[PDB]
Amino acid sequence: MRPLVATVDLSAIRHNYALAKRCAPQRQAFAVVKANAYGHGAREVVTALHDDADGFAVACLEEAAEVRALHASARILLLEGCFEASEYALAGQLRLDLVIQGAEQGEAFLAAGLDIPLNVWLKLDSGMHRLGFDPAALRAWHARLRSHPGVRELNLISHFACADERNHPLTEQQLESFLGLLDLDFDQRSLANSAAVLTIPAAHMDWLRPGIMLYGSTPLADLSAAELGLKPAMSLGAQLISLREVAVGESVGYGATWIAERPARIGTVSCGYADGYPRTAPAGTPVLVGGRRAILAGRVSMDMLAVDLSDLPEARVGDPVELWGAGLSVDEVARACGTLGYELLSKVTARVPRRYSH
Amino acid sequence: MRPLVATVDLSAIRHNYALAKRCAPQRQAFAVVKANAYGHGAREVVTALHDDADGFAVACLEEAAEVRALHASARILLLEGCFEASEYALAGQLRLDLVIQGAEQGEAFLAAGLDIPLNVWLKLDSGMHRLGFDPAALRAWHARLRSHPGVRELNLISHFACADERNHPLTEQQLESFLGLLDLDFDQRSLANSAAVLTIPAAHMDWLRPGIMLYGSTPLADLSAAELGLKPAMSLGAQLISLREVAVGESVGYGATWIAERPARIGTVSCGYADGYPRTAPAGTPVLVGGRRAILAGRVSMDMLAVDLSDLPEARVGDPVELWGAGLSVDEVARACGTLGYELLSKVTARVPRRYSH
Ligand SMILES: NCCCC[C@@H](N)C(=O)O
Ligand SMILES: NCCCC[C@@H](N)C(=O)O
Repeated sequence: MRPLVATVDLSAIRHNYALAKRCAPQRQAFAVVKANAYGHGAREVVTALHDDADGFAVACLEEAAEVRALHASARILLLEGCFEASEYALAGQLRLDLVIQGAEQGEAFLAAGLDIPLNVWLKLDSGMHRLGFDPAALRAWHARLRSHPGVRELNLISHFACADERNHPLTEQQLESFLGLLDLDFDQRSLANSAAVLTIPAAHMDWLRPGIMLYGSTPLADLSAAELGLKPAMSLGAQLISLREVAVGESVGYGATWIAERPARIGTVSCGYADGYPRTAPAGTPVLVGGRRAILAGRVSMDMLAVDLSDLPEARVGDPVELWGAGLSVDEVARACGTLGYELLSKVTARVPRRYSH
Repeated sequence: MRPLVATVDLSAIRHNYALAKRCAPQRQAFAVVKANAYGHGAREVVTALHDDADGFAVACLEEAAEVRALHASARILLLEGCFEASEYALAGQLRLDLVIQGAEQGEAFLAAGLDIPLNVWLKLDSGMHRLGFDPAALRAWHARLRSHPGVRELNLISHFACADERNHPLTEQQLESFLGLLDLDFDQRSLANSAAVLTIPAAHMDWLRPGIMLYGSTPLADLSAAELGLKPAMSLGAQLISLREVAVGESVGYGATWIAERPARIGTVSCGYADGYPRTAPAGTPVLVGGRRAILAGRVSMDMLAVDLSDLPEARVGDPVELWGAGLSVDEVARACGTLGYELLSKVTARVPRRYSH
């Protein structure tokens, strides 16, 4: 088989979830498992956290349906709520926690006429300015929904825009904006993402919403996952499929963007952008070969990648290549590529086989 | 359901394939369908090109097995050959065309001792400098393999590094390298990718290898798919799921990257980087709202994207959003994102449903 495997350490995820829990020991935490549990496998992640998780949060009904099929009783939150009229009936049947974040969505809920009472989370836009109500509108919808027969729990949710930064003004502003609604009778309040879980105890409220940290990728711009005690879940391992000698002045890969200055050893790796790796990953991007540090040379192809092995003379065809995992953080690779671990993990494509360990 | 669908026009692929064949009508053409037919769905693309295609080219044995399952007799080329010794027996069962690029791989084929002779394509490294033999080694391997009992067809293959550019020096070097071997007895010669199929008739040889052009994305740096008469295969459509008023000095999305300079109208779209969209898509990346041109505002998140709707007063929640397709070229969007159509197309993730048009 093509030597490229994503290994998922499930005990790391449980460890990381327990760690998030320890940040607010008397409180509750959603396991955010949207986008196929951030590329790790929603079915397997929900199974590993079946008893551990206070609840689950997802991006859509398709994902919610998948979680419910696996956990018959657990709390499942639709982070974006329902997208259309026909979803409400199914949401009722699967006993989902709903989000109302706009007027259209709120009017759709009212028009649905569901018999079964559900928990409804009203979304405050506290500065992100994408989804959510402004305070006046949320107050209006709190009034219309508090004593509604189909509402079991009326709750409050909002999201930080810059919680990853150690001291961005908007963070404190959002927190104070969230507290501007302390007067309204809410059954639950939720504010904290991974970054907030770890660094803003005042925002913990009732339900934490850790996503990225569960997978051993840092939510913070200034602290690494290793510094935070998070264990990496995904190991994307490949192999050296080719070794070449490249003479001075000769180029490597598309566009002839990499030119040898000295007699060079160039290794080809069984990983490309069709696997999820960034196409535009620059020269100098780290990679591990036989557990040793090396760097990218030349453009990343659809199915192949190239590395400079001029300083690794013992490296041979067949040697294991770690793109990211326990030895090289997905965050380090991501940053060198001008992006975040979020993206690298999310986009590991279907063609990449998944293994699961403990 | 979540309002995000990748609509694939299969008859556009048939059209683009016939256009590739018309570049060299007396010659044959491989339909390059690797990486799930560049995200378009290998099963459906191969079915559409079941009789049209002279043969198929893929990146690995797994992909080849899928193709053989659908077409019992078609020529299937493994572009990178077999990755390990144990693959050869299966490659033999599936009656695949093999590639030999390196000494290790060549030795593995020799050692395999297969039951049936197979077509063998020897790969010349003509300047790409990742895969393939130097001219001397290829001549040596030709001498070994020309009357070897396990070889049915002995062929020559190489691949351009800069055929996307108008007249790059390396393109001539690569062509001269290839031609310098044509004193040797070869059954088939293959050199031309999409770029070369359209612009380098001297590279046409016996078998063309069009990939990207099949899907209506330009392979060339300075001509567009429309100018080349290529019909776009994939249409990625979403919807406005939210619409907001944003005051001057207020920010949008993570990191507060986008700050409103006039009273702004801002819409949220049901597409994000976990769907395959580039996370780092900058401000000014084009989008269509109700068929009308508009630009991105704020960081792309995992499941959501934001657009500036200030100059489209009639835009409403529920309106269709074209991320790319027949209205807006995947090539234009990719150029704005500092990458190519290849990446955007082939990274559309499993959770984006594919619909096929008729
Ligand atoms: N980037 C262009 C797509 C073709 C890349 C080709 N060298 C491969 O990895 O299969
Ligand atoms: N980039 C962080 C991912 C979370 C973003 C969240 N707003 C969403 O799109 O669901």
